[PDB]
Amino acid sequence: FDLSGNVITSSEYLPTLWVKLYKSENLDNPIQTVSLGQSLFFHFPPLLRDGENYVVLLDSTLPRSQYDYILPQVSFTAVGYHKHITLIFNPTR
Amino acid sequence: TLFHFGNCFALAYFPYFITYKCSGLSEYNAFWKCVQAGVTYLFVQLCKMLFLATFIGEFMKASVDVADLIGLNLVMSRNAGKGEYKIMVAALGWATAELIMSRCIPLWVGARGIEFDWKYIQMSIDSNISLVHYIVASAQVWMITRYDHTFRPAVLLLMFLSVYKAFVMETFVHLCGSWAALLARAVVTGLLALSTLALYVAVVN
Amino acid sequence: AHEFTVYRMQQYDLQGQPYGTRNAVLNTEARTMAAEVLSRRCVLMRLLDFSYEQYQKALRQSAGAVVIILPRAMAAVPQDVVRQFMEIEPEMLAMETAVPVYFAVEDEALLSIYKQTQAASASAEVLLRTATANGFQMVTSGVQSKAVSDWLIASVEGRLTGLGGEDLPTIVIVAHYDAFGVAPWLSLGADSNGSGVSVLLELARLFSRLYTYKRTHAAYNLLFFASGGGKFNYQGTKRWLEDNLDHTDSSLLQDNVAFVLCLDTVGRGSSLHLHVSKPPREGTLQHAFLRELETVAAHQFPEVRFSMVHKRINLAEDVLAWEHERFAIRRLPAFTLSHLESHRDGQRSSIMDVRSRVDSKTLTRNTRIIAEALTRVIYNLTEKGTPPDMPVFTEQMQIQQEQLDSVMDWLTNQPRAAQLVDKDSTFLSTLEHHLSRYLKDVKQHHVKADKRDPEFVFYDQLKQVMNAYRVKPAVFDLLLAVGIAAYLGMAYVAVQHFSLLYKTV
Repeated sequence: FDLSGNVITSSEYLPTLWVKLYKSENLDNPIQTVSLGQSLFFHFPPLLRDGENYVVLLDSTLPRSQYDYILPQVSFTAVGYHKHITLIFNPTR
Repeated sequence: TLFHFGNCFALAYFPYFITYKCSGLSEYNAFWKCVQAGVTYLFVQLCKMLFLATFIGEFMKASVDVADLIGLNLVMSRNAGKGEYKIMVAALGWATAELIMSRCIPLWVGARGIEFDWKYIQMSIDSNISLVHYIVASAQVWMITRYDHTFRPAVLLLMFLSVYKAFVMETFVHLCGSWAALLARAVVTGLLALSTLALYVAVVN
Repeated sequence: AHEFTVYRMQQYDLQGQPYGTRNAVLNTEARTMAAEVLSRRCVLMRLLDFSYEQYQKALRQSAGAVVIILPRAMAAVPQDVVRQFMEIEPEMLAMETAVPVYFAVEDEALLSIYKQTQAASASAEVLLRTATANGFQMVTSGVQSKAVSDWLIASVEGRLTGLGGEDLPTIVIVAHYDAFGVAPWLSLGADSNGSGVSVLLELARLFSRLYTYKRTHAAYNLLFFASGGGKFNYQGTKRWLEDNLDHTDSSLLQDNVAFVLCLDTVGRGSSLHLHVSKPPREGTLQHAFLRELETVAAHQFPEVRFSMVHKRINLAEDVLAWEHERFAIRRLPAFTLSHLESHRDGQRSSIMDVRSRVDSKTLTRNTRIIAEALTRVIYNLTEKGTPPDMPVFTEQMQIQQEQLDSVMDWLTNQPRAAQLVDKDSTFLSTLEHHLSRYLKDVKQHHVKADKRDPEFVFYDQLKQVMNAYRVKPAVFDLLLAVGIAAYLGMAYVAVQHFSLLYKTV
């Protein structure tokens, strides 16, 4: 499947982000935890394409105690050949 | 805008100098008396700040008004002489304290620069009307003193109630323009001024 | 007192000669466009009424500074005005203006101050005018621009090994991701080479997809080069081509270098033009690729008109026209692909090149055309059958439209001027990661200033904040003084008046 996908957020929030690949059937056992680090582009290692609803919950390390944010969640049932998830992350407060 | 600072200073302090020279300062050489009144005013301000810390807006305003009235009464009892002149030695000291207070320091830090807000000239106008406000306060103090008769306690209680009029007008304006608000304060202060002079012509006996 | 951010005009120097505005300090009144002195006064013009004759008059009058209030939307502006702003830009930019020029963004208070300045500038009457003379004074912050002397212009390079052998031809494709406009902080550059490098990324992905598999591992070394220092005389390419040719002896830039493609402003538009410094020699790889390209563009996609542009190398121009010129200088086969037709067009730079100006469909189609031509030429397909009346990239290799759109959006998200994209900025980091996922031997060439006859010295203080201080002339304040003096005379009378009134009772 050769997953990909950029992330839309400010630069300073990028190191405190890890995109996930939560499988649909179980959202408590991630199968991939590619950290964004300093690049606004995750390139999850190629997966197989057969249904397999997934999640792209953007799991940031930033708590609500000092900032306000909502972590995106994207489902991309794997039947195609590529993907460019474009998560937009704009926390507040 | 230093020359604007000059104009505002000319608007504010000079009427005070005029009152100083037109009230017979040489009668007592009120510099010491004015200084004592100013020290008392500073003390009253300190007391009001402490009370506000100890103790919504009406309670703080009432405490400040009570402290100012008490200080004026103490200052008045501190000196003996002409009734108009004790009126002067109290009012002039307190008014000089008010100008010297946070209505001159912003005029220094602000103004004199590049910016131009009407706030400084408005503050000078309000300070000038504060002269007559403290005149009214001194008239009330003298009325409290100078014997007791002719429904005097009722009028004194009414005048005491009318004190803190600035806070009442400020609350009304907050609920309700800046130039309009200043004008309203001016007119209410003038109404209290006329009420106090009416009381004075009633009490001369 | 508004506190807005004003972006200055370019202040770059090249080869020692300066360019753009050369001042970054202003403290004057805000006298907008009027028949007044306009000297030693900040001049405010709006993009809706920014005439070039007016600007040249402004410059000739030696104004303190020039501030332009760009419309806030910058998209609802009529397209004709957009064309005028395109036509004004190259001529506006190519000068050594010593007066700071700042460009602002529309604001409610900015509109108000502009209106008030227009009213005061354009205009018993004299004294009344003096009395109501609320003319603001604008001052900036910071110190003058200093030549940023330790800026390393970056460059991202990646290789792609062929199938087998050490003499495989090494086609090189470059695209300068940066783009400078009349305002470095506003130079997003979407339809400029930021849109050709995007196609390169997809080609990188596609060719990574092509090279990843053994059966499609063509025997052609591929050197991709997401060059920095682009519209700036292609310095990033100059330094990179120098380091791989004269400094070292290794690297593929000597092995079997075939034609060196360069992509810029190859986006919107229904016309494709392949510009060449010299005509391709018949029979060579360049000519073979050109034949494949013409066959594809005539057979696969007839909707685009295509035609070569043969511009002879000129060593008198400030910039080396296209980007393939710097490659052809070092006896290296190269040519540039672009939807544009003339290098003289000021269609590059173009801060007006918002993201909404590069059509996604055209980008996908252009990518299809180029990639299919490259695939046919690489795999010897032409002498293998495969009529150009049917494509390669139908399914399982379709050009991801979502990926192209998202990448373009991300690119436009931030300014891409070479003086603001740090050598370690998150933009560059994200680009390097994206390129690393598809290429080999990715690194980062850097050019400092050469420290001798500076090829370029970028200056700083490009995003200054400017203050709109309210002020009135001293004559107004003198009038106010007269008013208060009259009041004071009244006060002098009032003491005796009140004494008499009290006596009367």
